[PDB]
Amino acid sequence: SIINFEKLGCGASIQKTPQIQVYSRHPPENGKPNILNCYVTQFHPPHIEIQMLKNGKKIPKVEMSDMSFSKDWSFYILAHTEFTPTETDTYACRVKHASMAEPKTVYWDRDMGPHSLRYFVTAVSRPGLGEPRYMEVGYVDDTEFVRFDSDAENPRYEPRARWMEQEGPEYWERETQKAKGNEQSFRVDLRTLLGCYNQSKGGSHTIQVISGCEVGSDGRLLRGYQQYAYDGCDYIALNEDLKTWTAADMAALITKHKWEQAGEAERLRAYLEGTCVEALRRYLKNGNATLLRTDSPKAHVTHHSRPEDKVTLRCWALGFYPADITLTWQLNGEELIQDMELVETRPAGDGTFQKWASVVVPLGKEQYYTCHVYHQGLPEPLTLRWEP
Repeated sequence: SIINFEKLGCGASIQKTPQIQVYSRHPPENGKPNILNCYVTQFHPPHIEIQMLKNGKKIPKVEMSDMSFSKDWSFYILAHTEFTPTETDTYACRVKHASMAEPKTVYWDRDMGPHSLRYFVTAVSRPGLGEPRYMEVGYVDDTEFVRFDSDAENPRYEPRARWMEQEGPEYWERETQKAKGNEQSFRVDLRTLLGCYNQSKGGSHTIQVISGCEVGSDGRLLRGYQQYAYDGCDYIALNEDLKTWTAADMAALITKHKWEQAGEAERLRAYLEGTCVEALRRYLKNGNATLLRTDSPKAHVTHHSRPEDKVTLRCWALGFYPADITLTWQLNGEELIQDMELVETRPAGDGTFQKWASVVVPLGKEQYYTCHVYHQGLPEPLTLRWEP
């Protein structure tokens, strides 16, 4: 259960460039259906235009995941489309974003315990296009389990996990009405932050919040979060003592003063130690059948013939959950950490993740190199080599 926010009340009177990966869900085999993914990350502002292209032409039915953001405030989103790869068809992803002067086109290259309850809140103004878009997204660990999205005629909280369907109507009604009240606070804060930052009246701006708690197996609060950002930059945050505020900016000092006088840190500490812990306990219980499950990576090495007497070995980890993983290459028992190439871990689109790490090695020396895969789901680390 998310907190009821208090207005920031800053008083009366920033671009990040997207990173893009294009890759298939399953290893491509010509003639057999697959999914092509376009994973776009690390961008701010959240407005973005993603097209997928086949032989230079816009692909019609392209699915878009809901947009999320990470702890560094940057947004991410997965686009995908059904496709059957052929030997000669070219695919690409084209991304248009205010950080870039021209659209970016990225071509598909066949060589491709404690628990936490956190709410990720986004409010984005859209002047001349409608009311601000407001979203509340709840996660137990990294599992999204509830979502409120204002961009609907009769918006309301919806379960994003089957185990939340147990909750009765009184729960959904309470959460929905609280979200609609929260939406109003952020609408007002968006208006007043314009003046506090001496900004023009016609641009889109964003408020982001991370709010929640991390709780140990003994049921004691390990960490509480109440962090705000404006236009992708830190604004104010509750300190680990749950008593004082860090204001990252001159504008936020006005909020800090008001919240001190109003005792907002004590209201937060009570929510965190009370409602937040109790809700997490409740959600962990109903989600017990699925929330603790892990999927171990399946790994294999591919071989790619490079210029002259060098080859690339690529160590793949597929189908794993959660996303945290480590891949290393070894020669003679030493880790080649500085000569590897890696990709950022990326969703397959079915709930599991992919990653690979490659090293360039002398032709004929491939058997001297070992890839190592470290994941919490494995009994012990995987060790593998290239096999013709």
